Amino acid sequence: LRVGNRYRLGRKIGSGSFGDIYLGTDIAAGEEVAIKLECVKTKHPQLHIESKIYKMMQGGVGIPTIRWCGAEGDYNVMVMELLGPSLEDLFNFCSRKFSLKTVLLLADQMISRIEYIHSKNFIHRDVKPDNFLMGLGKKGNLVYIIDFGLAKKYRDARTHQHIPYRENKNLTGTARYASINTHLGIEQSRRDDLESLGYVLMYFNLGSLPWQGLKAATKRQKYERISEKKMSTPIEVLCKGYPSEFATYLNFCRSLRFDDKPDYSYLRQLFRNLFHRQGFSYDYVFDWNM
Ligand SMILES: Nc1ncnc2c1ncn2[C@@H]1O[C@H](COP(=O)(O)OP(=O)(O)O)[C@@H](O)[C@H]1O
Repeated sequence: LRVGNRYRLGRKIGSGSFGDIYLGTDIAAGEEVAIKLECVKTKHPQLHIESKIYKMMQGGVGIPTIRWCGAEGDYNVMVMELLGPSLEDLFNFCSRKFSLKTVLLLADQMISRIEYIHSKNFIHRDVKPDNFLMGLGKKGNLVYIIDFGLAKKYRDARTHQHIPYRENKNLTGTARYASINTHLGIEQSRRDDLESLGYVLMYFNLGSLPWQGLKAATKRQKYERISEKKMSTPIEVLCKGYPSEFATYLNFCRSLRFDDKPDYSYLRQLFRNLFHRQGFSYDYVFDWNM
């Protein structure tokens, strides 16, 4: 089962919004890798675009290394540093219950990953548990961020001139975690990644969100029902029963102006001071490590 003379494939290990991911062997390097394949018959080619964004992100903490991109047989190919399980996988393994300590350990790192992407001029646009993966081996305690398939530039690399406040008619990424600005058809900016992470954190605390599992016939009526339930659930109701920092977080992100540089440090501190007041330490002992 070959991809040229370069890689052998072992098995399929995931399928994201486009293409498929295989665990494979990098023959030259003698190491396992994650190989993403997009069929060259695609009339909506995305992999090359995603590969360039991953190239631009290289070097950051918790960004997987891109090994090789090209075309082999019937596929466009992107080969990446192989990572461990996703937070969605780990959360389901933990029966959808994380300890406050694990939620805060994860928050600290997730905020930094998002910050890093923003430092490189992009909005992620698909912040969700499936898009954060733990490292392998000695890097088992480091949270990585993946899926740059929806990532879009928000400022000029030279000047830092922010994109104009403008409409965006698509609900692009996952509706469960989308920002209210996004539901209102406004272009996503740095605030919106952070608000989405707020919903991810509350999802980790609750096991599910109140707008999750609403049935509808059209895919646009499902989005409309999520949008309504999200807009009708105040942050204070959503976060009832958990430390106030979760609400403060969400309120801070909803209060950001479109072009505001978020105070990521403040947001990490909110959760860090909570974490220390609870008597935890940043030892990277997660719930799945016990
Ligand atoms: N580098 C990787 N190592 C291990 N698993 C991965 C890796 N990249 C993706 N996966 C798995 O495949 C799923 C889909 O990946 P995808 O959304 O297409 O990621 P990307 O676009 O970054 O390749 C992910 O949720 C994850 O479980």
